[PDB]
Amino acid sequence: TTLLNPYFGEFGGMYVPQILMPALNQLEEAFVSAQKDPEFQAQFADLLKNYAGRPTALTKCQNITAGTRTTLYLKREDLLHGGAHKTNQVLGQALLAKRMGKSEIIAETGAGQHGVASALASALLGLKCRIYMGAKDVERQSPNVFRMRLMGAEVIPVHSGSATLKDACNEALRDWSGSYETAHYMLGTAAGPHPYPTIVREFQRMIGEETKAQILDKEGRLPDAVIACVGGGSNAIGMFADFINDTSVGLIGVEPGGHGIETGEHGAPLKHGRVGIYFGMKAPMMQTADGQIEESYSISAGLDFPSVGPQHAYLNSIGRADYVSITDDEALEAFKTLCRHEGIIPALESSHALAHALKMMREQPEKEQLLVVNLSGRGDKDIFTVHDILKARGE
Amino acid sequence: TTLLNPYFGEFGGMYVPQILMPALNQLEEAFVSAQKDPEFQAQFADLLKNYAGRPTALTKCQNITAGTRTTLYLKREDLLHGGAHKTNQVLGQALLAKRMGKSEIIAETGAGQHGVASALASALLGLKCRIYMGAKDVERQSPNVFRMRLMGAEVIPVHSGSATLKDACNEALRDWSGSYETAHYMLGTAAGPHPYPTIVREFQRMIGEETKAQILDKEGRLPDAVIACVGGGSNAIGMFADFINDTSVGLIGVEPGGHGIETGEHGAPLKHGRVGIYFGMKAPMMQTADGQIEESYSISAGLDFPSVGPQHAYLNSIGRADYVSITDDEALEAFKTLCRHEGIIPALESSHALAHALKMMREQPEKEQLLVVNLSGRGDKDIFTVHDILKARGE
Amino acid sequence: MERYENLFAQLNDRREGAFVPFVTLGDPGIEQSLKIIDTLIDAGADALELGVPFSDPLADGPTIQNANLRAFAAGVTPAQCFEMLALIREKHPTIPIGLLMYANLVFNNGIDAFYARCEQVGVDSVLVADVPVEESAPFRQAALRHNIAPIFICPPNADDDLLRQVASYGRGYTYLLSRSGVTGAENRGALPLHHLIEKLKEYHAAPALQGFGISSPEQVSAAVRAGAAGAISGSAIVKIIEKNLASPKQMLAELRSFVSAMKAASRA
Amino acid sequence: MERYENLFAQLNDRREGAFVPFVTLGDPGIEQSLKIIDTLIDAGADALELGVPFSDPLADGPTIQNANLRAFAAGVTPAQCFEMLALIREKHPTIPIGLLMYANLVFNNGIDAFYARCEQVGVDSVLVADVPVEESAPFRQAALRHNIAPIFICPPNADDDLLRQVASYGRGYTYLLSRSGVTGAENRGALPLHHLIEKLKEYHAAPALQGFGISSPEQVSAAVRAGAAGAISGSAIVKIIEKNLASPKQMLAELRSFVSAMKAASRA
Ligand SMILES: O=P(O)(O)OCCNS(=O)(=O)c1ccc(OC(F)(F)F)cc1
Ligand SMILES: O=P(O)(O)OCCNS(=O)(=O)c1ccc(OC(F)(F)F)cc1
Ligand SMILES: C=C(/N=C/c1c(COP(=O)(O)O)cnc(C)c1O)C(=O)O
Ligand SMILES: C=C(/N=C/c1c(COP(=O)(O)O)cnc(C)c1O)C(=O)O
Ligand SMILES: c1ccc2[nH]cnc2c1
Ligand SMILES: c1ccc2[nH]cnc2c1
Ligand SMILES: c1ccc2[nH]cnc2c1
Ligand SMILES: c1ccc2[nH]cnc2c1
Ligand SMILES: [Cs+]
Ligand SMILES: [Cs+]
Ligand SMILES: [Cs+]
Ligand SMILES: [Cs+]
Repeated sequence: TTLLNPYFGEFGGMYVPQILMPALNQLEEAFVSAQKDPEFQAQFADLLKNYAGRPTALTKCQNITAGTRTTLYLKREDLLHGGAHKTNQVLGQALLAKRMGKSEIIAETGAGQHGVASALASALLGLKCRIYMGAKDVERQSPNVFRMRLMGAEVIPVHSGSATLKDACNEALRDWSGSYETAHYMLGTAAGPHPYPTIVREFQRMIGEETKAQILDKEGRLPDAVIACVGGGSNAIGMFADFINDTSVGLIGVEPGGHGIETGEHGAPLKHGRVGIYFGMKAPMMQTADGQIEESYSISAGLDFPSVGPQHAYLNSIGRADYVSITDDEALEAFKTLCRHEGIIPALESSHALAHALKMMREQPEKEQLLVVNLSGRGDKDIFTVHDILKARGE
Repeated sequence: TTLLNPYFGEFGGMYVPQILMPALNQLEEAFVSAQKDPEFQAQFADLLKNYAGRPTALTKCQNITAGTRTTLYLKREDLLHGGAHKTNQVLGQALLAKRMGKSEIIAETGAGQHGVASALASALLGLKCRIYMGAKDVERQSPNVFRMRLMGAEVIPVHSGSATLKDACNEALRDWSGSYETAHYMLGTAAGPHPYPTIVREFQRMIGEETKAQILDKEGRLPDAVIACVGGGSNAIGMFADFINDTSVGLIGVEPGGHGIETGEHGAPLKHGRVGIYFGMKAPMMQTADGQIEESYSISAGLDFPSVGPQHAYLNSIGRADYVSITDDEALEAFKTLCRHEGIIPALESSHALAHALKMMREQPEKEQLLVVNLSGRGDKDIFTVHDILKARGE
Repeated sequence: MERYENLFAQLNDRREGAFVPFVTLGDPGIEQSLKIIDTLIDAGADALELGVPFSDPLADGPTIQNANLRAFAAGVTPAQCFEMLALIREKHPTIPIGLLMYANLVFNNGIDAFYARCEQVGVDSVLVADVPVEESAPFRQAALRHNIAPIFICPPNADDDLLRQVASYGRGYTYLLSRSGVTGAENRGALPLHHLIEKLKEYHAAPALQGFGISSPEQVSAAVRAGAAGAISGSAIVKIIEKNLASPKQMLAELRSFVSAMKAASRA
Repeated sequence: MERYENLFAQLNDRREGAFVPFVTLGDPGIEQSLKIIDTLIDAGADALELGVPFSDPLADGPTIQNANLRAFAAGVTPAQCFEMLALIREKHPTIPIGLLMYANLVFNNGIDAFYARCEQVGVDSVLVADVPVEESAPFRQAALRHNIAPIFICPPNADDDLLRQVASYGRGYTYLLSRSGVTGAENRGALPLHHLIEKLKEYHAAPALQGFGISSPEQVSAAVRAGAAGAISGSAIVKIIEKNLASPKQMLAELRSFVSAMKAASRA
């Protein structure tokens, strides 16, 4: 039994070992209680405003849309304390951990932004934080490893599997199944077992709420579409949620196409995988014919995951949201373009979203469209990665 | 002749080669004109809000003041787009450059934050940007070198002298004296020849204005003191300006003490130098008995300068502001403390300000005091520097 | 599921607990795995728990993680596992065989088809590690339709509702979890909580086998003394495989000695 | 300032322009610098412009930057510069000597005291590079009180107010800047703007010397043809010092040839 629906159509559920079901039910119960607690909401709101810096700006691009009929705004989650949207829901989950009397935090991280958010919240709120990070990501997102450790978090390199995000997820969950009595698993995306996809959406939905109020103020109308990258689903569902019942507003999610979908080296299960059960949920995944989970690939550590959150699988199934893919090279071009023409250095994850919006504009330059891209993170963590690539390519 | 007073008591002036005086007068004239232009102010305000993310948060420390009678707030300029307060006045000066019909920007940088701000503003507003940076700083602040170049700025290493900030200043000024017809010198601090100390204050004074409104809202009263580091003077005068006529509000500026004032390896001319003429101004400087300008030292590139802006020299002379120093080791301890107990990674520059506030608290823990520290920047640029130090010290 | 009923009836008649080793199918190779399993049986295993190699075994610690990896290195697939199971059943007609599955391997191309394949090769039970009773309906229904026992877990902090569900839904044997965490010999689980054992009996649950961290004969004896019908050991068995990869003969001799000692302890 | 008046009166009588080399005092060492300056004079320098080594010479390009550095490497101080100036004046009683100063060296321990020291050793003019006319009052007042000519700059885009101020405030000679930028031989300045030359004469300014980027006899001739009273060359002279650091004798011979050629060009 649960208080809330663990499913979105066919997708979702609580596919965890039996040992973890009480922890999940306890978390669901604490969440439902906190959502109707005015004191919790005031604490959460105060942290978001005075500590994390909400509301974030909505920036109109001045240059990259020149000569077209596209108006493009960027929702500036890159300006959030920590440097990405991850910080939003971490503040809420940290408060839930305290509410449940836990003093320890487990977290997975890929881009290191959820790890940094987990570490900063744990430092602030007096929790002992340990973070699993794939060994490949420890290298390609190294600035965030330094930030996490300076804030007193234990960072544990994961060498098994692809040594990337899915492998960190695996270890975090194995850890929790033995430490749940004292540790809260601060899952970093809108995926995994219920109640996480629901909690993470509700603790990220200020992104879309603010965006709506800001676009109404500046343009007097709703966007034609909002566009966000999809690694697990949290920044996209945070942007989407408040627009779902606004039927005229397109919801576009962007999966990583890696080296090209045709190469098999990508992270786009929603459009190119098939339904499976893994990481506590029934969801689209990259898997072999036999049902082994495949290793994903993206230039961006934050998108490099072979599955996706169940609410996105559902929104896609009913046609409410559309999902597309963007390759490494397309994301890199969007990265460069934003740096050089708007003076913003975006996360490579966010650059996938931007890349698709630039494609929407370039493909149909006389189409009148008002677009918002969720700029989920800043790109400081990526500058060394991008620099090395551009150098090995002349430039 | 000038439109505005180039002096603060004895300090300031326009000690530049005769060739540059028309450029300075032109800039002063454009500034006076822009300040009464409602269209300029609306453009500037729009950039500050929707592009840079103003107003910045005022954060109450929850943990580092425990067990004392100190209440400490942090003015969160670390949350500004770019990662430091530098971005504020760069947006205003960039608009002035456009207003004067210039298409090129020259800037010095030490910490690389003014360089990054100059580069991002130039990318946004369509200017060609070249940045001088001491070769020592290119290394110890390397993340900002990557950020500047990704945004399309030319970064020019300066190997002469101490290969730090003063040497970058020298080269920028030499450049401008030959290129002023097409290039605007976007000086990054409240120092140098008139009108820069005045312009930079006026384009940074939103820091103190916001701080006042925020502290009144949260505490119902003015701070007992506001505390800021002083490299050239801009973040401190930006915090101070709106409080200068509030006679009960202490203004405390923190100079870098480097390895210790007694070692001669510091950057504290206000309290330990003597009046001289250099970099276009009459101001306190570190100089030899003969009047050669000395090389300064600080662990922080942003504070490593052998002089200081004239308005601070003046405020000190009349006793309106007090100035103190903080050593490398004190700044490092404040850095660590903020990371681990508030989940904020501060610039090492800003850590000098924090260190002094922590000293005010620790020295007199039962003294009732309401303090604001200007957290002028985030510390991403410093994490490699700090990490290497902590490792070579066990830790 | 009948092979378990006959086993426990026989064991009860002899005043004996069951000893049930776990190994990964195809670890370290198909032929050696088949020989390993023959040695487990000849040494006195009352039943088998057999893992199908899975890419992401989230209920398993490093030892059995690495068993899965060795099997994959040998190119072992679920189809080859079913080939092995046919061979094992052909040699050993009465021993109960349980599979340890992860959900995706069962769900992959049809739950019903999976349990049909199990019935065809003569498997007796299936434990799906990452399907709690709350998500179990299509799995236990398909299992029962194909005369397969679905195995469910009774954790140390199981409440009464869970005990009643596990007793009603499960067949063959009830898995009595020794402790939280993942599989691992080094992490020793506690004694069988007597209240759970007696409550399961009160609710007419399938007989309880204790598992996780059981790696010594002393623990097997304690499990049977506490009232459990037997004990399962995995990582302790797999560590012997891992230790002797270079010595196939020494591997089997050490497996035989260990299993013999563990089984003897179940007679206590 | 009288030594300049006598010089320009003599040059006017001979229908000649002035050639005035710049060098840094104490570059590359005190004794070699003294010999260098003797060679400049013997080769026909009409006057001297002499730099006191300063830590941060912001009106100077790399060539003269490096001259300052060499002097400092030899441990040259302003006190030693004044020792040199005494020696130079002792040998050469009539040649006008101008100092090229940066403000802090003059301001350091008293402006008045600095110009007093200048008068004592027999310096004739002081040009403070980073003091515009707008900031000049205490410097030109102290200069005039000690019979020192304060030298001011007329830039290419000087307006009428500036021309009148420079004409009124300055003595000895008026510095006619060839171009914007910093000192440098490679960056050739333009012809003397004739309107500035004639305007300075109209306002009874001290005679104009053109400087910055003057590095060839052709440029010296063009300066005098355009109406200037002479020309200053620094970096071109200093480059000969830099080029021949290892050959003191070749240095002086090359300096002599160069200066002779530059001076001859001023007779045109
Ligand atoms: O001796 P150990 O510590 O290696 O444990 C051996 C257990 N092997 S097994 O097939 O019974 C087994 C049983 C249940 C498992 O997960 C679940 F409880 F979540 F269902 C995993 C493995
Ligand atoms: O031949 P160059 O290009 O090396 O120029 C030599 C000039 N040497 S100098 O002493 O007359 C001289 C004169 C003025 C200077 O700066 C000022 F114009 F700002 F005042 C600097 C040097
Ligand atoms: C996996 C991580 N990051 C994901 C990420 C993502 C993708 O995750 P979501 O789909 O959950 O938003 C998007 N943008 C940024 C800046 C991100 O850091 C992590 O920081 O651990
Ligand atoms: C010199 C630089 N920085 C100075 C600096 C300072 C000191 O400069 P002001 O005294 O002008 O604020 C303080 N805080 C931060 C984050 C800074 O980056 C520079 O970025 O070029
Ligand atoms: C609301 C609450 C609980 C539920 N369980 C299954 N569907 C649900 C809807
Ligand atoms: C996919 C999977 C796990 C994640 N944790 C944080 N972001 C994620 C994306
Ligand atoms: C106001 C305006 C111009 C000035 N010049 C000198 N002092 C002044 C005051
Ligand atoms: C001192 C001097 C120059 C500067 N430019 C930017 N910050 C500075 C501090
Ligand atoms: Cs447009
Ligand atoms: Cs993905
Ligand atoms: Cs306090
Ligand atoms: Cs300083």
